[PDB]
Amino acid sequence: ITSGLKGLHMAAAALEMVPNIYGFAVGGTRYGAIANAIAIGGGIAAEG
Amino acid sequence: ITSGLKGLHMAAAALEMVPNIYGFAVGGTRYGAIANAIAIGGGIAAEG
Amino acid sequence: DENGAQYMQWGAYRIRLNTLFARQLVERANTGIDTILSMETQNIQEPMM
Amino acid sequence: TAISSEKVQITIKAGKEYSLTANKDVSVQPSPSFEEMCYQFNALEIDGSNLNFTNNSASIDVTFTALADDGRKLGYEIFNIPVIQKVKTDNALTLFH
Amino acid sequence: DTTYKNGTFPGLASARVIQTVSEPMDFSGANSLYFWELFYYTPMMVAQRLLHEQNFDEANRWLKYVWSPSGYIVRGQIKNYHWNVRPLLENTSWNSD
Amino acid sequence: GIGAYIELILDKYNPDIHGTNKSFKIIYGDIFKAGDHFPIYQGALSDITQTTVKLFLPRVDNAYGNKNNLYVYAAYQKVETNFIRFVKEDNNKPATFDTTYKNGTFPGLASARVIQTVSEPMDFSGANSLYFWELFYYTPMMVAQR
Amino acid sequence: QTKMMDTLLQSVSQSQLNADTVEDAFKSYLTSFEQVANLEVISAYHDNVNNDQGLTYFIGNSKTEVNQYYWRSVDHSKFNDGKFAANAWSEWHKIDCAINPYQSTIRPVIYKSRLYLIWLEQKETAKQKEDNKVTTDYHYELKLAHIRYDGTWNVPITFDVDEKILALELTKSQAPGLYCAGYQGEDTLLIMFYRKKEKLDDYKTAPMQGFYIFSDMSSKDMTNEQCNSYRDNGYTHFDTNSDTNSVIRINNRYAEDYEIPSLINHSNSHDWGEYNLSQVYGGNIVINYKVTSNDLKIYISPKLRIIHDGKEGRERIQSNLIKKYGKLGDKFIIYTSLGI
Amino acid sequence: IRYDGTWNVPITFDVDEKILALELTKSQAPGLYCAGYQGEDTLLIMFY
Repeated sequence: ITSGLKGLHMAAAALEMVPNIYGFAVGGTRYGAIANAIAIGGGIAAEG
Repeated sequence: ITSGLKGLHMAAAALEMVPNIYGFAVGGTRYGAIANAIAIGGGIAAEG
Repeated sequence: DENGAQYMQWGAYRIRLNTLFARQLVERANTGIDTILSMETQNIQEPMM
Repeated sequence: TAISSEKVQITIKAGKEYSLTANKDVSVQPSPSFEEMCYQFNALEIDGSNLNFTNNSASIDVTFTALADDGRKLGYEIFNIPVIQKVKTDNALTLFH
Repeated sequence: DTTYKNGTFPGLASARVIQTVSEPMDFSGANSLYFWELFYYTPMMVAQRLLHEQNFDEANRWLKYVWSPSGYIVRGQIKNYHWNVRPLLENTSWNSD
Repeated sequence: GIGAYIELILDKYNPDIHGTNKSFKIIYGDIFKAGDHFPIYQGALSDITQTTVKLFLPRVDNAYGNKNNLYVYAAYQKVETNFIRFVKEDNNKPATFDTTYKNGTFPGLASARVIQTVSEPMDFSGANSLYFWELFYYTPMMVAQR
Repeated sequence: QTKMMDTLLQSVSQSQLNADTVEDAFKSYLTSFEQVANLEVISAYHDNVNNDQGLTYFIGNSKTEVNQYYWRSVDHSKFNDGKFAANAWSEWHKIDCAINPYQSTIRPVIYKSRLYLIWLEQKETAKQKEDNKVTTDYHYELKLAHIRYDGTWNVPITFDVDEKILALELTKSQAPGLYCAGYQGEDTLLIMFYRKKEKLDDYKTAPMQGFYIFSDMSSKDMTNEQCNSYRDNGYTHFDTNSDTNSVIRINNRYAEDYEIPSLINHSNSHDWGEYNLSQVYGGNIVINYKVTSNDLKIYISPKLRIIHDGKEGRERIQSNLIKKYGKLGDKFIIYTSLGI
Repeated sequence: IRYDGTWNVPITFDVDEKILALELTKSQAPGLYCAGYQGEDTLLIMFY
C-alpha cells in the first residue's frame, strides 16, 4: 500500500502547476510543487 | 536514500522565492521557505 | 586573486586562506580510490599568492 | 662526479630525432650542488609534419638523459606527449527517431 | 640588482629560481587538519575497524595505502618512495605546543 | 529505418582460393564518401559451406552512386578485391541484385536472398540486454533458490 | 545487479512463502521493468573530439508526466565488428533534481570531467499593458546542475537569459536550439543559442547568442568577432528544424584543427643510472602550439632536473656521505662489496 | 492501470476548441464516444 505512492503525490504536483488567479492579477501558481513532491517521495521510500 | 535530502528540500525553497502574482498585484511570494526547509532538514537528520 | 587564490595581507605577510584542491581533485578522483590516495595526488600544486 | 653541460642532452621523436644539447640551450648554468641541478631550456620548435595518425592519434616522446664525464650514465627519464587530430569528413552523429 | 654585486654575499652564496608559478600544497596551513584526516586518519580507522571484524585481506590492502613494505608500483613502474603520505617523508610539526 | 536484411551464403573453404587462412572479413564500402568501411561482419571459413550470414544493410535514401545504391565485397587473407554490387529501389519494395548477368561476380560468394522480412527477432546482445537476462534467467533462478 | 532485482529479492526475503505472494512480487517487478523498458532518448553528448573513441552519455525520457529523467553511458573503445559488445553499455541511472524543461531542451555536458546537465526553463509572466488590458509575457531562464561523487545532484544555478532569447527572432511554441561543449585548453564551458534553420549551411550566416562559463560559474558574453571562430569551426554540429522524422544531432567536445595538452608533470617512465647513485627526475614540459595549415608549430620548454640520491640500503647512505664532505666535480672511490 | 493494480498519472489534453465548436448550453455535458479499433490500433474518440 506504499504502492509507489510518490506517483500519487506527483499527480497533485503536476495538477497544481497552472495559474489559478484569473482576471487582472495573473499567475499565483506555485512553482516548487514538483521538488516538494520529489522530497516527500524520497521520505516515503525510506519509510517503506 | 536519506541522501542529504535536505538539499532536495532546499531546491524547492530556493525555487519558490520569486513573486508569482503578476500584473497589478505584485509580490505574493513566500519569504519563509528557507527557514522552513532548514527546519525540515534538521528533522530529517535526526531521523537518519 | 585573479587565478583563484585568496590571502590576507597582514602587513608584509601574505597568508593563504583557501585552496583549489577540490577543483583539481575531480580529475584524479575519476577512476578509483587508488588514484586518490597516491603520492601523485599529494603533489598537486596551488597557485601563487 | 663532474657533470658537463655537453653531456646533458635531449632527443625528441616526432618522425625523426631532433637531438638537442644543453650547452647551447641553457640560458644560465645552474650552480654545482648535489641537491638540485635545474636546467632551463629555450623555445624549441617542433615541425608538425611527419606525424603518422593511427586512430587519428600521434605521440611525441621526449627522452631526458644525462651522462657523467667518465662515460657512465646518470639515468634517463622518458616522457610521452599525445597528439590527437580532428577530421572534417565525418559528420556529427544523428539520432533518427 | 645588477651592478657587479650591489648586494655583497658575506654569508650568502647564490640567487636562483626564476621560473616557478605554483607551489606544492602545505600540511601546515589553514586547511591542514582536513588533509591529515583525509590521508592518514581515514585509512587507519578503516583498517582498524576491518581488523576488529576478522576481515583480513581488505584490512591489508587498506594498510597498503599508507605504508607498503614491498614498494609501490604505478603503471608498470616500481616507484622510489616507501611511505605513501608526504609529511611522513618530511617531518613537519603542525602543532607547536 | 530504411534498409534491407540480406543473407550471403559463402562458398566452401578451398585454400586454393581462400588463401592459407580460414579467417575472412565481409566488408562494407561506398557510402558517405568514396572511401572504405569496415566490418559489418567478421567470421571464419569451413569445409562445409557453413558461412551463411543474415545481415541488416543500412541505406541513405540518396546514394552517391545512383546507378546502384549499395556495395558489399568480401575480403580475406589472399584476395580482398573489388566486386560489383546490389541496388535497392527508392520504393518500400526491397532490393534485388544489380542485374546485368552478374555485374557482381561470385568468387567465394554463392547466392543472394531474402527480400521479404520487415522486423527482426530481439537481441540479447544490444543495449537493453541486461534487463532481458535479469527477466528471463536470473528471476526464476533466484525465486527457485529462495 | 540493478535495484529491480534488489527490490524483488527484498520482496521475497521472508520465511513463510506462499505461491501467490511470489506472484504478487513478480507483478511488482514486472511493473518496475515496464517503467524502464519504454525509455526514449531526448538528447546526448559525445565525450571525445572524434567519434571513434571516448564515451557517450544519453538522457532518457519516460512516457509519464513530470519526468524522471534517466541517463546511461556507453564506450566507443569496446566497439568491434559492427556492434557494441554488451559490456560496453551501462545501466540506466536516475536523476533526482527537479527538472522541468521547455520543449525538452536539455543536453548533458562533461565540464572538468564531471557530468553537468544544462537545460532551458520558461516562466510565464504578465506585464501591465494598460491602456485597457493586461498583457502576457514569457521570460526564459537557464539552469545548470551537476552530479556529486556519491551520485546525488546539486541545487541548480540560476541564469537570466531573457535578453539573449529575445535577441533571437523566435516565434511562439518553437524552442531555440542549444549548443553546449567542453573545451580543454582554456577550461571554459561553451554555450551558444541559435534559431533552428532547415539547412546546416544556413548556420554559417546565422548570428549567434551565447556566453562563457568559467570555474566560478560566472558568465561572460560572446563578442561576435570571437564567436565567428567557434561558428566556423563547429557549424556542422548544429541541428535542423526538428519535427518528427527530422534531424537532431549530437555534440562533441570543442576543439579546432589540433588538440594538445598544455603541461605534463607526471613521468611516463624513468630509471636509475649506473650504480644507483643518482637519477634524473622531476622534469616537466610546458607546451605552446600555433595552428596553421599543412603543419603545426609546437613550442616546448623542457626543464630538466638532476638529483643525487641513492637506492635504499648502502647506496642512500653512501650518497649522503658523498653529499656532505665532497663537492661537485671531485673524484671518489666507493666500495660495493661490504660484508661483515 | 498498471500491472500490479496501480494507476498512472493522467495525461492532459486541451479540448476547449472542440467543445466550443459544439453548440452547447450551460449545465449540459456533451456526449462522449470512445472505442477501440484492432486493425490500425488507434484509440477512437468522438464528441457530440
